[PDB]
Amino acid sequence: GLKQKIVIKVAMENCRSKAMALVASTGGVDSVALVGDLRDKIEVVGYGIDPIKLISALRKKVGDAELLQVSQA
Amino acid sequence: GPAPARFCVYYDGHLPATRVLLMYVRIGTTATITARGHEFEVEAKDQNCKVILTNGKQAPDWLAAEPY
Repeated sequence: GLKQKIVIKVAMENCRSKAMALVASTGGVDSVALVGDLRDKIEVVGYGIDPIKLISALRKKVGDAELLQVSQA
Repeated sequence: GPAPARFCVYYDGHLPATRVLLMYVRIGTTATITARGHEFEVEAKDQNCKVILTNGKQAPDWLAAEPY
């Protein structure tokens, strides 16, 4: 339906690559970019993405992750 | 045998030990990459993951992609 943008800050100090591939492999994702000065944030764009499941998988497999933004932009 | 790649993965650089990871783009979609302070709108066309600007022009030599 509506195009999403989701930004997640992830603690990933290999860890960046892992985090990015997990996000790419999530349902509904069209793109995944590293953003921020420290390249410690992930911007996800797509449709019908479930942010709750996405945050728990990141926390499960990679490290602490928190939602910075969710916008149906 | 493996499924066809679903994404093209873009890098600034061609060498695994030094390249910088930029973005994953779903094959069949277009996305805007930000790199070296500029924007590049790419089309991830297929599993060969040629770097393709949506305006038909030549992309910079340093922009590389491979299938995931």
